[PDB]
Amino acid sequence: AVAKEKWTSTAIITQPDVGQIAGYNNAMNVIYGQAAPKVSDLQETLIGR
Amino acid sequence: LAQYIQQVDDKVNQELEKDLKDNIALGRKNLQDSLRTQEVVAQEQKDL
Repeated sequence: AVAKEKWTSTAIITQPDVGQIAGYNNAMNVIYGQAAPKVSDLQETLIGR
Repeated sequence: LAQYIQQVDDKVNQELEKDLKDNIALGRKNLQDSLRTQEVVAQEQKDL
């Protein structure tokens, strides 16, 4: 009757879709040209950040 | 079980037709722009 209780929530997140960051990926293909990172490498950075 | 397989399959299939429509309608915007900046270059050559 004095002990406070503890409820646990849970969400599961994942690296964004290839079409969600297609505006941001086109920004990195214009300013960098041929040395731009791949879109499968721009997803491990945005979930690394 | 055959309902819960089709339940996840109708969640993935609707999270990809929604994803492709946000990639095509944005992919034809970075091409309608890239035909406008490639046409002003083609008039800097014409003005020369």
